[PDB]
Amino acid sequence: SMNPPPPETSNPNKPKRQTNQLQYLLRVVLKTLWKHQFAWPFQQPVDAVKLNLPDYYKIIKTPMDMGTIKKRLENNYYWNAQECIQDFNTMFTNCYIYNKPGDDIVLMAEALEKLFLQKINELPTEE
Ligand SMILES: Cc1sc2c(c1C)C(c1ccc(Cl)cc1)=N[C@@H](CC(=O)Nc1nncs1)c1nnc(C)n1-2
Repeated sequence: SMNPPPPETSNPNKPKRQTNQLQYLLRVVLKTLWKHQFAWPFQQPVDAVKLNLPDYYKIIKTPMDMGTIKKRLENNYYWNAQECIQDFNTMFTNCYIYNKPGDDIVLMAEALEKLFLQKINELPTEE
């Protein structure tokens, strides 16, 4: 069994910038989700080998996790807030695609997603 390489977190070929919105995504959004009691499954890529999930990376072809997002934000990898919001949405959606309704991990994702929605609702206007 083998895991894929993780999503990239650095690429000199990719345009990037700092924006006040991206700063909020790190300081408010990421930080709020990261400290949550239910964050831990999402703090790093799914280890399909150790979890014995050999079909995971057949079903989930665009993996994403908050460890990757955190590094992307700390590295200023993004051009805009939408790119980062899309990564969060991919992460939640992947969990719902792979798992069953009412599974613990789905309840965890829902708790994080509720906070994510609350925080992104107050994403500042771009400066
Ligand atoms: C470190 C990680 S990452 C992760 C998980 C763990 C431990 C777990 C998980 C399970 C319960 C709780 Cl309380 C918390 C987490 N769920 C897997 C799916 C899975 O294991 N399905 C199975 N089907 N029967 C046998 S195991 C999963 N799906 N997305 C993510 C992200 N995970």
